[PDB]
Amino acid sequence: STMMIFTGNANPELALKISSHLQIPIGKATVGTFSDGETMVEILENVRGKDVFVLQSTCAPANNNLMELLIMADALRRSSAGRITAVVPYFGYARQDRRVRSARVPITAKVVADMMASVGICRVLTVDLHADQIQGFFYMPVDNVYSTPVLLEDITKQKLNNIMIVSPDVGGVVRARAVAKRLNDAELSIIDKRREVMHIIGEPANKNCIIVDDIVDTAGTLCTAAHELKKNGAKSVRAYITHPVLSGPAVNNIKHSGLDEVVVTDTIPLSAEAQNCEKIRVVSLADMLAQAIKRVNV
Amino acid sequence: STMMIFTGNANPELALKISSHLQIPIGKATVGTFSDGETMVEILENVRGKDVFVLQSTCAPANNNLMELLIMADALRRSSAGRITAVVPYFGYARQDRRVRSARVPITAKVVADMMASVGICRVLTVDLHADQIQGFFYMPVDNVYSTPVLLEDITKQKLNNIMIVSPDVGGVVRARAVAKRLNDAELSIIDKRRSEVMHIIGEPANKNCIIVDDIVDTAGTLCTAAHELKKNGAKSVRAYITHPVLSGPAVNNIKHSGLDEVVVTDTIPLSAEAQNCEKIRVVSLADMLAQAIKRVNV
Ligand SMILES: Nc1ncnc2c1ncn2[C@@H]1O[C@H](COP(=O)(O)OP(=O)(O)O)[C@@H](O)[C@H]1O
Ligand SMILES: Nc1ncnc2c1ncn2[C@@H]1O[C@H](COP(=O)(O)OP(=O)(O)O)[C@@H](O)[C@H]1O
Ligand SMILES: Nc1ncnc2c1ncn2[C@@H]1O[C@H](COP(=O)(O)O)[C@@H](O)[C@H]1O
Ligand SMILES: Nc1ncnc2c1ncn2[C@@H]1O[C@H](COP(=O)(O)O)[C@@H](O)[C@H]1O
Ligand SMILES: O=P(O)(O)OC[C@H]1O[C@H](O)[C@H](O)[C@@H]1O
Ligand SMILES: O=P(O)(O)OC[C@H]1O[C@H](O)[C@H](O)[C@@H]1O
Repeated sequence: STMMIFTGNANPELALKISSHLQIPIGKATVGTFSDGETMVEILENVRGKDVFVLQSTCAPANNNLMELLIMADALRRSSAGRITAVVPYFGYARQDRRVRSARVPITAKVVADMMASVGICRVLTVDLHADQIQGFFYMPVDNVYSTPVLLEDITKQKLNNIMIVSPDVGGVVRARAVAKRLNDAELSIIDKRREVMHIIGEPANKNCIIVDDIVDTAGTLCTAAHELKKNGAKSVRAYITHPVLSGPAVNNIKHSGLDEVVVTDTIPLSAEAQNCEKIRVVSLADMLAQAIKRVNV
Repeated sequence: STMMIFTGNANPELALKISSHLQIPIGKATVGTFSDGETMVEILENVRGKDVFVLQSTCAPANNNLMELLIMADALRRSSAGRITAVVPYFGYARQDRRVRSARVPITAKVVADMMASVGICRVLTVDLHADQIQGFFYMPVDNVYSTPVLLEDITKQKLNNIMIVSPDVGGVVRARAVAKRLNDAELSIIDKRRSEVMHIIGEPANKNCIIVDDIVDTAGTLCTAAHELKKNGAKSVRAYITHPVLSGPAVNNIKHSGLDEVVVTDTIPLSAEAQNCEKIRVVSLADMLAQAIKRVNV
């Protein structure tokens, strides 16, 4: 009623699905570039006093997708939108969230958080934030929704027994345990790479192994984890990973790996090449995100 | 002694020329991308207490070049640089500097100014800012240096008579007059288009060697339509001096097929290979001017 939704160019397919679940159309807006490539925005709706949600992951191309979101917010703010919420299902730059050992590097996730505050965004809604502590980078509320229910429901459809959940690094154990907890408290193993050489903490022999992670980027560790699980007698290996970044050699890595299937969500659209990769399959968070948007709408 | 310079990927050739004039090396820093395209920066020098200058036009790719500048500044700031100056010879997004008739548009130039303040930049140095009033978008000092001395020196080398300076639109008259006044107080004409778009000239260019002056050549529509109108109205020759060679889309081919004798541009923005192959386009360098401006603010 007060709710309006706009989208940039980052993931128009997900925006269309969210709109279908909300039963409200996508608001009209020019979001593109000038001839020279500068980001170009004009809002083509009256937004005064409206509860406005901008649907825009900051996936590749990250800086262009971020600038679209930021200057959409700037345009909406000076046009007197009542509230501006950034729905950023995949939050780019989240891995740059500290200076490891005080290295002379930026904290780009904090730069981005401050950018969003600077243009008058009032809330962030995001999925499986790489570090939930990124909530504290913001004064504004940050709703970090977990993809676990949708990934769990798809795992259930596979009708597997002897399930073992595998964390592919020591940083992903919390997310991996959250899946294992809901599968009759399934077994959990952790991949521990040293020096060069990977070690499995746990016993994968004759197990249907399911690697769980938040991001698949180059898929290098995902595929080396799958090879080592199979070399140690896994009955099968699949992966459930929220955000399909899939940069560089990722699709070829997956194609030539021992993974049965890699299931990802639609926080990031797949390239044409990834859409043609028979091992990759998408499950949707559009319903979950629509429900989250309805919960905050006022 | 206290000065350090770094550069991103926007215009390394200009950065290296400035470095050569200052006789100080470019500081070591990784400026690139992670595999997924996210901007990646690591400063590879001790910068503590140093007077640091980051050389980075925000020309195309504008958002990537801007992000490099911003997170270079963020890295330098957390590394305790003494001062951080953004040397941005071409300031991208300067044309989005108001909401025309309160349209529902961003003021992106102000978004960008606030971005620079937010990462701890202490000063901006820029060339021929599209609107000098953008200085007031900032709390920090903004030094807007004019390219005029370099363009005047080059015009003088041509040894032309019957010179007429031409503003190719009504917003360029202040810049064009500043050149005309300093060029032996030359005559001035103005191109005035009306969507009837029909061209009209204010002034008399017949039999004159006309020199179009402007800040940006982007698609070259303004430039080429002005050059055609001047030739149609009897100009003896037409050339152009335009600071920033954005040169998007069909710009180079438009210039190639125009009647322009020459288009002189600066090196605030690197030329594409196609522009480099266009005999009509010639570059004059602002490396010395920018080096001197950097020396002037160095503490
Ligand atoms: N887009 C990116 N792609 C790959 N690595 C990144 C990216 N952004 C930051 N990083 C790097 O990832 C590292 C931190 O990642 P994170 O998952 O938070 O912890 P860990 O290093 O334990 O995996 C840092 O070295 C950081 O520079
Ligand atoms: N990168 C760009 N390329 C082309 N036009 C732009 C760009 N950025 C902003 N603009 C548009 O140019 C117009 C303002 O330009 P300016 O030269 O200041 O005044 P004028 O409208 O008289 O040309 C605005 O409509 C703005 O939307
Ligand atoms: N003593 C420590 N306590 C907690 N985290 C650490 C420690 N040492 C390194 N790390 C983190 O571990 C990662 C790198 O591991 P390493 O190979 O041990 O340097 C980086 O994310 C560091 O921030
Ligand atoms: N899917 C998930 N991703 C990341 N963290 C989670 C997830 N599920 C639970 N947690 C965290 O795990 C901890 C234990 O909470 P719980 O397991 O829900 O009792 C809390 O800090 C949660 O935030
Ligand atoms: O091996 P890649 O797919 O390139 O990187 C993916 C990892 O990058 C981040 O740490 C995520 O948490 C994943 O574990
Ligand atoms: O005609 P284009 O080359 O695309 O645009 C360049 C013009 O755009 C701006 O007004 C500048 O001041 C120039 O006059």
